[PDB]
Amino acid sequence: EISTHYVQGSHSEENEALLLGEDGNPVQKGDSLKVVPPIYMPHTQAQGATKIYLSNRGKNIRKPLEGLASLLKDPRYEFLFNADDWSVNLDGKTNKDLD
Amino acid sequence: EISTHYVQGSHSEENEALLLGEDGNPVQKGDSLKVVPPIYMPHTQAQGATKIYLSNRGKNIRKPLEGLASLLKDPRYEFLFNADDWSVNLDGKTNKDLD
Amino acid sequence: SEIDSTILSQCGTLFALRMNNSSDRNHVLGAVSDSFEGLMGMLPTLRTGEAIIIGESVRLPMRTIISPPPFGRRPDSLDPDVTAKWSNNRVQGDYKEVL
Repeated sequence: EISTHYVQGSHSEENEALLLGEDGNPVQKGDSLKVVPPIYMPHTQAQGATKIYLSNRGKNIRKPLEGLASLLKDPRYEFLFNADDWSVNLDGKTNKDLD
Repeated sequence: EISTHYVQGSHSEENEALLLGEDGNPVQKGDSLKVVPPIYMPHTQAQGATKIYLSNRGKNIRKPLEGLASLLKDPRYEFLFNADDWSVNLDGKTNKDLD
Repeated sequence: SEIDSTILSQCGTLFALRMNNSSDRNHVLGAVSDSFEGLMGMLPTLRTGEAIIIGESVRLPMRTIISPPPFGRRPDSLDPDVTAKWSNNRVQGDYKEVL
């Protein structure tokens, strides 16, 4: 919903236009376990420079997603989102089960 | 209400833009006696790929249909939806009648 | 006292067993058309099994003793016996099957 595609028309995930640093590496590639979101180049496809177009697939749920992120970073909801042994990894595997 | 026509403007059932596999067969054709829904190609009419437009005949009853689908698979409604000798098959034929 | 008054008033015959609270007795008295003060004053002091048949199916309101059913034919809901189940020694469980 926020990241921009490097090529207009299509919004393929392999054409992510992340703002790269001076050394070459991206400034903020983003993290999944951490709730920090990645940084993206500004949406401006004018003449002179390369044409970068915004995401063409996002819905209108930016506000609920921000609320969910705020809840995820809240230490008062650990009993739901950061359970002791029933934490879910990125691939969907927990230490224990419901039994 | 979900499956999209392969061509915009017309919503013919024979133009179902389903998601096909590498071999050529669709990923999920869908079943009637089973409650699995068919898989469809994502709605996208941008450049590069074909123009995919969702069907315009769909009503606003997605939630009641989802509820009915959930009820159909509930084993607590066998007496209603899955009577032993009064189960209606696809073409509307019953083994026995109300007599 | 919860049954609709109009529905109860049209019942042909009443079988008034022992009744404890006063609201139900008042409702029954208000939903009967053949009232004898002596008979209706004995409601809260009826033995286990007695009845007071009132209505158009008898010659007179009359205090009867309903004939007991033959032995071995007695209504009984097979609800769990809490004391018997809880008195048993505990055994190692297996909740994988339950899950």
